[PDB]
Amino acid sequence: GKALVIVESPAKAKTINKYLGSDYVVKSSVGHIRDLPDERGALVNRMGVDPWHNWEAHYEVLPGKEKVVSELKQLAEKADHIYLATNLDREGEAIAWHLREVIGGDDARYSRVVFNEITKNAIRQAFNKPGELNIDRVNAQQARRFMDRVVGYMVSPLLWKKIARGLSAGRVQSVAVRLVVEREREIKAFVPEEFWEVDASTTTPSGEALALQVTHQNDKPFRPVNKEQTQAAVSLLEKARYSVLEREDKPTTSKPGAPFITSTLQQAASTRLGFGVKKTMMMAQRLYEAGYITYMRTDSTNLSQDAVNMVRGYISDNFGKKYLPESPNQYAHEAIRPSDVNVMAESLKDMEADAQKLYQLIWRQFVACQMTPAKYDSTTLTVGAGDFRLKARGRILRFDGWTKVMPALRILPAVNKGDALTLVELTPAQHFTKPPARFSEASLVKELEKRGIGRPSTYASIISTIQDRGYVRVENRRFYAEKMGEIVTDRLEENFRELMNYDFTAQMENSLDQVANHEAEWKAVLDHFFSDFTQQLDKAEKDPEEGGMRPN
DNA sequence: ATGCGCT
Ligand SMILES: [Hg+2]
Ligand SMILES: [Hg+2]
Ligand SMILES: [Hg+2]
Repeated sequence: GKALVIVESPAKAKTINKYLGSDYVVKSSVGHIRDLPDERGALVNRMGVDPWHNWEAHYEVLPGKEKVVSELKQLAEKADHIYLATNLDREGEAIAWHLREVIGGDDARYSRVVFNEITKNAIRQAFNKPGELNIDRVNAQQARRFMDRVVGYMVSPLLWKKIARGLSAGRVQSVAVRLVVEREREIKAFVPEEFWEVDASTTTPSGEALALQVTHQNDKPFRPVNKEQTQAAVSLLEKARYSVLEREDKPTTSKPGAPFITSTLQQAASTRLGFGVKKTMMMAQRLYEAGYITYMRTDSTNLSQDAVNMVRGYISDNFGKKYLPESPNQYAHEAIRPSDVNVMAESLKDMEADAQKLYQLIWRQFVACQMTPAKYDSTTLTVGAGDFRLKARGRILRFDGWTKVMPALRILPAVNKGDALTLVELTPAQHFTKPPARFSEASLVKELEKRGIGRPSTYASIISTIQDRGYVRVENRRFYAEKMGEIVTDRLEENFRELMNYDFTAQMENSLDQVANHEAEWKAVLDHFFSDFTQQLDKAEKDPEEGGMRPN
C-alpha cells in the first residue's frame, strides 16, 4: 500500500514529497499537536502532571491542531506503514511519540526515519537504514517539560500571595530578567573616571604630516587624570626633541565570520538594518516558506559539503582564484543560508523589500564566509621625545578578499629609524570612562545563547514575556529594569538560589542527557528535583522570620 | 479568578 510519512514543517514536507513523488503521502504535524493544559488536587488538575503520583500526566491536543490531528487520522487508513520523520533531538522524538499515541495502531505499523538533506542522496538513505523511536529520548523531554511546569505553576502562586497577582516565575524567564536587573544596578552604580590623552602633530624631514599619540612617560603608561597633570606634560613635550625609534611594517589579515544562526542573524539584522528580533524572524519565516533559505531556527553554524561546493563554485566563477581558498574555510539543523547561491536578493520580486534586505544579509555572510582573507600592510611607528614615547599606526589595504562581497562601509609617511621630527602642535583631550551598555533585544538574546539559556524558537518569545509581565521595559530600543523586576529577582534569589543560578539550565541538560543515555531513570531524576524544589518552596511559604519569602 | 518552555 501507500506509505505515510510525517515531518514537523509543512514546507519541508512539500519538498520531501517531491524528491519521493507519489506512492507515498507526506504530511506535517506543524508543531507538537499535544501538550499539557503536601499535594492539592486542583493544583494537579491545573498542572496536568502529578508529582505525588509517579508523575502521571494528562496530555491533550492543542486547541488549534484539531484539524491537523483529524486530517491525520483518516490518512492513517490508506497507509500500510507509518514513517515518523521528525527531528532526531528529544523534542522531535517526543512529537513522534505523541503522533504514535494519537493515531493509535500497532507498534509494527510505525517506523522512525531521519532525513539528512533534501538531496536524493539523503531522502533515499532515509528509508534505507531506519529504526524506531527512542523511549529514553522521549522520557528525557518529558522530564524537562515537567520540571518547567512544576516551577511555573508552583512558584508563581507563591508570588501572587507574597508580592502581587498576575506575576510569574520560570527557569528561562526569571534569569533573563536577572540579567537585565544586574546590568541596571551595574549602570546606576557606575562612576565615570576622568582621563586625558595627548596627541602631537609633526613634520617628517621631508615635510609630510604625521600624527602621534603619547603612550609612555618615564616608561609608564601615559594617563593623566586631570588638566593640571596634562599641562605639566604638554609643557615638556613642547620643548622636546622628537626622533623615530622604530618602524615596524608587517602583513596583517582580516577573516570573514561564520554563516548565521538564529541569534547572530537577529543581532546582524538589528545592527545593520534596525530590525527588531520579532520582525527579523517574521521576514526570515517568509523567506523560508518561499524556499529561499533553510529553517530560521537553528543553533548550528554548520554547512553541508554540497552547500560548500555550491558556494565555492559560485566564488570561482564570479570572483576568480585569488578569492577562492585552496581548500574550504574551517571554523568551530544546518546554518542559515540561501538555498541556492545563484539567487540574488534583487530577483525576489514576490517578497517585501525588508525580506530582500534580510536575504541579502544572509547571502553575503554565506559567500564571504568561504572566501579568502583580506590583506593589509600594517605600520607601527615608535617615537621618542625626552622621557616620552609616542606612537602612530597605519594600514593600507592590499587585497579585499571577502570584503569584496561584504564591505565595511592610514598612510604613514616614509621615515626611517633615527630621523628627526618637527613639532607643529600638541592637542590635549579630556575623557571619561563610560558605563556598561544597556541591553538591546538582540543583545540580550546574545547573552542568553552564550549561557545556553534559551532556544532559537523561544528567544523572541522570551523578550516579549518579560515586558508584558512588567519586569523590564524597552525604550530607545534598549532595556530598562522595572522596579517589579528587581523585587521579584531579589525574592527569587533569596528563596530559590539554585533556580536563579544562570547555569541551572546547563546542569539540567546534563541530567537530561543521562536519561537519554540510559545512565539515569527519568522519574527518579524528577523525584530528586522535586524533593529539592519542595524543600525550597515550603521554606519560602513560611513567615519572613522563619526564612520565608519577604512580602512587598 | 491562574502560571511555565518548546516546536
Ligand atoms: Hg505550539
Ligand atoms: Hg567562515
Ligand atoms: Hg506556536
